[PDB]
Amino acid sequence: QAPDREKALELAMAQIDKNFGKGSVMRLGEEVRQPISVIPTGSISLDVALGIGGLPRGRVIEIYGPESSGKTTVALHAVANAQAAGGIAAFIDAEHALDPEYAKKLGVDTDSLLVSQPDTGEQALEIADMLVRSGALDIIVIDSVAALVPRAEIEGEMGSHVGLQARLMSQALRKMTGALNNSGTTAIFINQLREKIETTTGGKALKFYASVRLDVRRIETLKDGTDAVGNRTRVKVVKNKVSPPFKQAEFDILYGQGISREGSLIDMGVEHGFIRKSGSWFTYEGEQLGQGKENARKFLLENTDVANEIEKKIKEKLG
Repeated sequence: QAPDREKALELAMAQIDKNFGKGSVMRLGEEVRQPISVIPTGSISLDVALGIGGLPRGRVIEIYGPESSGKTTVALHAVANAQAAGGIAAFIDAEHALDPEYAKKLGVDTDSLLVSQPDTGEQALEIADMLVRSGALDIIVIDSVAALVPRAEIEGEMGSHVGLQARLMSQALRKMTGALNNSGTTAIFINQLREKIETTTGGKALKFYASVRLDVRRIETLKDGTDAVGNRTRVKVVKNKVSPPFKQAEFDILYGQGISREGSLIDMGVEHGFIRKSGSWFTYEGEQLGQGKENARKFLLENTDVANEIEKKIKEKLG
């Protein structure tokens, strides 16, 4: 028909959102929505890529990717912010491999950070559930969906049987997915890659209960002239029930320092022209920044004023 077509796709599409909620049907192209809620991943890049400006609070988040790629650094950052704004974070640890030292250099108030170390993965989700039911937490993160062996396996007895990881998880995901929505506490899960670049670990559930899934994967070993300053991380938002999916952004995770704010201002500041590069010479309207990416950061690092002007500006150019 003559926008009769468009007019009942709209009717159709509309009821879908009604019947199954909003994220059900989207156009890779619309700008839709904007909650005054959202935790900043700490990368204007990743944020603008998430559409809403950060990890959507209330919904559940899964960050997966190969070892030594970023995941934690992100979540640790994600925690750091939601914390810097009055909220308290709880870290359910089953990988026994955290480093307050790093976390702190990122922004985390470890001191006020709740750390838990379950014995069985079945007890870990309970502690992450009742903890989230008090409605005191803002951001909560289970480190390693893959490290939640069931009370069984860790004991031998009960069962060469099996559906337990993916069960012990679905059990708690459905149960916990509910509260998160009510409580408004965003939950992060660091998952893995057993090879990958896999298909679940016990996933199936998390793959569906999750409202945003990030495919963190290290792309290039950042050179520092000397030997190394960090890494170039690429993140593919492969599922985004809150804004459109399939976007992606990159950032620099400098060793012992974390995701670089300044560095991301450059990248954006140029891909959005607010910063003209004159051939290794990055210049901000008139006055030049510096001579060399890290030369330009150095500058943005010590000059909050301008740097913010760009951050502010880059945001103004999008929202």
